[PDB]
Amino acid sequence: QNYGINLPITGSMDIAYALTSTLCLYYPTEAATEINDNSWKDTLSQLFLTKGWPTGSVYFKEYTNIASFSVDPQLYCDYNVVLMKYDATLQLDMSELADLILNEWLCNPMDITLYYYQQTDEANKWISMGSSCTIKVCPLNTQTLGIGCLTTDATTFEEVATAEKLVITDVVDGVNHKLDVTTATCTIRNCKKLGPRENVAVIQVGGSDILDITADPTTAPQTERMMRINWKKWWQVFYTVVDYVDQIIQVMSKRSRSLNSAAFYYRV
Amino acid sequence: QNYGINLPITGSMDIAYATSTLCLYYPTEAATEINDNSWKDTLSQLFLTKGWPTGSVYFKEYTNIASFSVDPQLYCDYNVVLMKYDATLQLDMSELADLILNEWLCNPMDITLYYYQQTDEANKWISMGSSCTIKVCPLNTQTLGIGCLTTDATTFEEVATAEKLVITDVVDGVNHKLDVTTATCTIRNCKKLGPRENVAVIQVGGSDILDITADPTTAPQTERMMRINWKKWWQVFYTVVDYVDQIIQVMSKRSRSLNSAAFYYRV
Amino acid sequence: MDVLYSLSKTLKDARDKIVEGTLYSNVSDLIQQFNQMIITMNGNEFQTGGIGNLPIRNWNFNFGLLGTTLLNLDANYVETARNTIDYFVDFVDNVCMDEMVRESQRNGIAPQSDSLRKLSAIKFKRINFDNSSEYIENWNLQNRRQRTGFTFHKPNIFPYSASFTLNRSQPAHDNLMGTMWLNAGSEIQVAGFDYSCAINAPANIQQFEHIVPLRRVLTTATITLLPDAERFSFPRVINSADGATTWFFNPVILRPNNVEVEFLLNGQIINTYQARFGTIVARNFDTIRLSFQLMRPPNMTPAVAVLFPNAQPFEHHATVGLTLRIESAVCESVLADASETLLANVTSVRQEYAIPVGPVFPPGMNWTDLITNYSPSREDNLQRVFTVASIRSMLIK
Amino acid sequence: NGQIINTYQARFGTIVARNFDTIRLSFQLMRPPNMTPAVAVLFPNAQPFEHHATVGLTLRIESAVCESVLADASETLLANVTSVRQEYAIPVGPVFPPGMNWTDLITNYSPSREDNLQRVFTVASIRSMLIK
Amino acid sequence: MDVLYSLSKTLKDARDKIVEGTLYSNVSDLIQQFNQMIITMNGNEFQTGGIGNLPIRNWNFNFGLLGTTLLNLDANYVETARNTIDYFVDFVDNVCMDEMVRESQRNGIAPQSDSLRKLSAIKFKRINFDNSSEYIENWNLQNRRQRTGFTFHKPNIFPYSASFTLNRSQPAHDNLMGTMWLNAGSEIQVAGFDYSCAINAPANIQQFEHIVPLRRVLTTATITLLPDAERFSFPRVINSADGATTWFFNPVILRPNNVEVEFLLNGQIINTYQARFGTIVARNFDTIRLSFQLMRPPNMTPAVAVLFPNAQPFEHHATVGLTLRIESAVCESVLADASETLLANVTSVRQEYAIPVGPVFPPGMNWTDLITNYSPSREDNLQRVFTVASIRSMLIK
Amino acid sequence: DVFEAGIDGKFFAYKVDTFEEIPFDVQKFADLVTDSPVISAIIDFKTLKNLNDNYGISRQQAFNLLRSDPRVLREFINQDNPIIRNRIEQLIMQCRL
Amino acid sequence: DVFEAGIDGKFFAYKVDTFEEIPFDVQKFADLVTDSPVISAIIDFKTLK
Ligand SMILES: [Ca+2]
Ligand SMILES: [Ca+2]
Ligand SMILES: [Ca+2]
Ligand SMILES: [Ca+2]
Ligand SMILES: [Ca+2]
Ligand SMILES: [Ca+2]
Ligand SMILES: [Zn+2]
Repeated sequence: QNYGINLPITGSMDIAYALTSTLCLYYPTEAATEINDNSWKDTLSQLFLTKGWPTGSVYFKEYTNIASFSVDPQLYCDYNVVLMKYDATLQLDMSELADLILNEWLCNPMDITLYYYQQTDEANKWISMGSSCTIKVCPLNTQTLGIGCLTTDATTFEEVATAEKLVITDVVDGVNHKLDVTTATCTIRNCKKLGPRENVAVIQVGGSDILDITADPTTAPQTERMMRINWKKWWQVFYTVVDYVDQIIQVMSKRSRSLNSAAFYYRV
Repeated sequence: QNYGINLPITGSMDIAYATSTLCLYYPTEAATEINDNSWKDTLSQLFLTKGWPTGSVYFKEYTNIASFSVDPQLYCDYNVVLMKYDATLQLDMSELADLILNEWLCNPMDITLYYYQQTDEANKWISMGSSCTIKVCPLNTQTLGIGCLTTDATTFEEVATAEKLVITDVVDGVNHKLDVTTATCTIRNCKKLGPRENVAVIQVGGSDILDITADPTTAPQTERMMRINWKKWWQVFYTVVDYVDQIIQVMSKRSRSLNSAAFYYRV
Repeated sequence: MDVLYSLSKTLKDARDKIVEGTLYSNVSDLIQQFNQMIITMNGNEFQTGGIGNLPIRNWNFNFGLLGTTLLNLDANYVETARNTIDYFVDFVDNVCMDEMVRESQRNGIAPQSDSLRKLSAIKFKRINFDNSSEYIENWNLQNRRQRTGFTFHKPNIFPYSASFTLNRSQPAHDNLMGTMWLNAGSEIQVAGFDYSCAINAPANIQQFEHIVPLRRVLTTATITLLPDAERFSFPRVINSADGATTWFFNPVILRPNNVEVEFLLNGQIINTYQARFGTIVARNFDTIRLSFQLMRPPNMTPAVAVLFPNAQPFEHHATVGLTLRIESAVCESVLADASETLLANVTSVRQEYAIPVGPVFPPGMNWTDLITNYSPSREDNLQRVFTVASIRSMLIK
Repeated sequence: NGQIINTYQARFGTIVARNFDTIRLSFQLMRPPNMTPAVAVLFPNAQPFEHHATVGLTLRIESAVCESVLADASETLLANVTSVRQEYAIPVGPVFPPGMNWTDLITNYSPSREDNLQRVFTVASIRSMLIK
Repeated sequence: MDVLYSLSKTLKDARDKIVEGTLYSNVSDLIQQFNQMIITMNGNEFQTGGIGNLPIRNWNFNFGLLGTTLLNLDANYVETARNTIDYFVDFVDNVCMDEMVRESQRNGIAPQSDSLRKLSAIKFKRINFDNSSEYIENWNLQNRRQRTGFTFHKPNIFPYSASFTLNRSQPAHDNLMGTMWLNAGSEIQVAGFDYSCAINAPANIQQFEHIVPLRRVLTTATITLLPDAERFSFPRVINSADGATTWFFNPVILRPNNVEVEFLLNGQIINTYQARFGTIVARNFDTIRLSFQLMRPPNMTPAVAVLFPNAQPFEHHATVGLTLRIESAVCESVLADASETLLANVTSVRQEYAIPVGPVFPPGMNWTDLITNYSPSREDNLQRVFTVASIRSMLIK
Repeated sequence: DVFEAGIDGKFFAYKVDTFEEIPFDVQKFADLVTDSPVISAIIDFKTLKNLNDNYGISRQQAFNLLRSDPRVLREFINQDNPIIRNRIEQLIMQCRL
Repeated sequence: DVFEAGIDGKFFAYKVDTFEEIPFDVQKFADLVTDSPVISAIIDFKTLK
């Protein structure tokens, strides 16, 4: 009832204190194509009901590729589990997608044709999404003159992305930059990493554990919600998910931002 | 965990105590009349005097109120929307103002299968899209239409036709079947939570015509709903820049939401 | 202390009874007391003062006894008696001030001034007379560890505190529920306010509570309880809890329903009054608990329906109040009240002579601080100084 | 006598004034530097002021000591003197105002009025010793 | 009470001093006291017990005096004395138990058993002898209205509390800042923890406070202050504030920065110690305020730096603690300490005889509840029962 | 004798030992001001009077306060004297701009 | 009382009249150095004694 303030919470260390949610499972079209059964979503729904999820509470979302899914991955669901297929040549794409869907980002607009931009903190990145992002940056010295680049001529700019569906650019903090994003197809925002997003978990179905969701090169944390499995059959993958849904949910948690106590703290 | 919302705050009645972003939504008419390539740069410089550092003021352009009402987005900490009065669009202005100024919590509404009813006065049906055509047939306790055959939609009572944004209010506690044109429209079951101090509306021209409450016995004029007489868009922009202090003082940025959507979606 | 009181009482009875023309049968016993006082005090040297700006003064007693051969007092007898009484009264005044300006963490009730320490010897017990006044009576009772009692008119039992507690609020402070209160002296004014007028509350009833713990146990108190807090019924602009901003309060008063005033002692409900206003009695308590509810009127005329909407904009804020005044009470400890001037006298002496701040009392005898932290040492010192102040007031007008 | 004897700064509740003849209260209205929207709507920059800011003080003399006789809440000597004069229809004299009007008496508490008032108060107390 | 103490003291002295072969000059005064006690007690009738399972007993005294004419006592004298001593000791034992098992909400300091009420009479004042034990002398001093003091080794002044407060918190409990504490008996262990190690705090310093108020003022206290809270330095799984879930605490201990310990009386700083550990002295206080900072190490070797990243994943949580032990103290009111057995005696008697719970003490004489709600009536009853317990323990072992 | 006067037209005359007012001679004030170096009454007469009444400051402390000694002023500030702290806060807030 | 301290690390406390060493107290020393005027010990305590 006292929203927007931070009142200390006091609790006891020597006292004993002796379903309604909704789950969304994101998978690639390859899974459905291999399963090759029309009623497979209904079958999984019945098995989830056996596990304790009332029918109609498990949604099955299909994305064609990691690259396509990276374009605005809207996950509105009490719990979200994303089965992403490992590809050896898409390690950075997988890491970017995992970071975007596993952390909370507060993003402001960027009109690169009016303003130069600098990142003020280690948690401030430039997240750009769209059909084709081609980010080309020119750092500027204190005279607003390009360093190693020409402010007037874009072809001298230094390119940090090429036709990327999703990219998280991190430039040297505290220095102004002039950007040449291809805004005709891709939109770029100045984002700040508030913290982890408890709603979402990602299961890498394939190769080794390569995700790192920290720009800092000295750390590659492997949180609870970043899981990894080996596979040869999508039916086996889905059976594993259904059977261990309880463990997955326990590893995850309800989204802190959407809790009705986060009112005036960047949600509700 | 809960920020201690359940605990109280005790304050005294005597003890003396004594980079935000600003979005400006404007119609294309304003840009056309201004007819300058660098007017955004000029206004940025002028805002710098009022104290908003360069890079903090953003300018969003929308072709019309109708188009801007199709899933409007609130980008900055303080969102000021300049709405051009048109005597033939009063309800559209009211609906857009309600949607942006008030917080909403919306749930999905699959209409091809389920009957729906409004629960309390705080519940509405908000539909947005290129063309939202809504026909409602109320049902009695026996699940038979009242003045409309359930099977035939031509007997349904139309509520909106080719509208970009509709806030439908039907009689509470009675089921309805809706023949909403879902091809170009998305309809959601929403509840109004409270005011959104993040956004303010400035109406240029007109005669103070905005009802942001479904209740007919109340047409509140909050402090964030403002009106100015206008004849030059340069004059309007200079007014906004010169008085940004008052507008911000009347607004509050704690209502900034994580996403730019005008409503909170829950599945 | 008893000897000092006896000196003061003898001098007062002399200044009032020994008047020209009065029969000697009216003053025979008093003159015997006066002569014994003179005999006991003769040949003793006293020193008073030396602290702050209180001057050091020396007192020597070599006086003759009042005569006893007259059947009626004449001008000369009264003149000689007055000449002796003036010096004795000056000595008593200086002893009382010297005692009042002093404190001690340990043995607060023990005499602190050199003069009073000397008077505490056994040779001076011969002059004791009658201890009739309220304060000396309670002094003797507490010395023997009996039940003391002081009767106060509007006891100053509540420290000044004007505050508010919010139970529902937001950054914009445009929809608030909570309570505001002033506790001052013997009066509690508490107003619970709800901006939504319990539109969404369960049963359209919003509960408010206010707990005022007293620092001492009052007994046999007459209390006036009125159904409205006039102090919180006008528009206000109030600092926010943290102080960053200010919020607006625009009260509109409704009657408080389910008013329950509970007087408790050690957490046990001793008295309870429901929907009762006017003069009530609390026989023994140390906590007051006021419970009152704001109930949304089930039926509203148009001018009230306009006032109380269901949408958020809440121009007028429902408010329900209570006022509670302690007209008179009895306390085992000593308190400042509206009818006695003892605290005023002690503070006046300290301020007049610029007594340095001591280790027991707060600076300037601040009653807010005294009552807020009324420790046993402070109670002992305060009772001693109040008793000395009453003794002084017996003589000094 | 125009000289400061006691001064209290920003202190409320019970205070003590040892010896005084004039009270000077000073207080300031400070415009809040920060205001929520509801507060800011009240105080505009321009003439049409609807709500008017005010700041108050209430000073009550609980008890005091005076070398001159005064009417007070606890004693009934003023009531006795006024009652006797009213009952027996005493013509207005040259000292006291009509009807023993206390407002006039204390607005112009001249020394002759003080002498006569002390005399009548003493006699009234003597009378009340006997007559109920 | 003085008479009861004199009875027990006389009986103990008779047990210790009346031994075979001792010179009668060694016990002449004792035998005079014993004969005086016998004379005073002769012809009086007493009743004890009747509450709980304590049997109803009747006592009559028709004893003969003791010889006073031998040079050295012999076996006959010792046996003749012991026969009377056994009966008197049994009477004192039962009277003491009857007094212990009882309580009164009003005037708890006065005798409660009928036997002690009878001994309160003037006729029994001839039995006074000596008042030299700590508890009896404090009793007499209190009655005389002088300063009292009980010296305690490890006084149980802190009600048992074990709890935490979270200043920063989330539902996931992944990034927490706050404090945890155990206040038990005569020790305070406090630990402020921050999961981010003040990465984003102003000046990379997080401030922690812990205030422990006492129910009674302690004087001349010797205290040990040490810079680590050993109780909060290991991995823990605690349960949330409302009990919904559980959160993890994996502490890594840093030195506490800017350690300030303030001992306050009436809200004013009486003692204050800065960055000083070991033995300290608090002369007079009723509140302990501990302030300490977690300061992020400005310089870190790689092994240290790897612990504290700047992103959310925090596997080690920086904790800084203090431990404060009150070794000895002096208090005006009775308490339970580690050296005395009075609380044990009272509780043991009540439990053995199954006394129904009364109107004053908590069930089972629970010391935590008693010291939590240490009220005036509770203090009076507790002092009375402790004095009687000491009197009884003089004789029973 | 201490003669104090302010821009706001309030003038006082008191004694160094006991801060008790005396008649204010404007001529004598002018004569002393012309030559003797004036002291900025950081702790004004009202503040000094309140402090002496409610705290009974020492003779040395009163001397230093009248001379406006930073040592005594800061000693009181650190000692948390509400009167001195209120006066200093008043000055800081009056330093608006 | 005189409190003297040097950059090298030598600190002394003594009395003005007779230069008798007293135990140093670095809380009083800090207070005195921050408030009171500081004297440059041209003639240090060693040479003074
Ligand atoms: Ca990518
Ligand atoms: Ca280049
Ligand atoms: Ca960067
Ligand atoms: Ca129809
Ligand atoms: Ca519309
Ligand atoms: Ca409706
Ligand atoms: Zn031990």
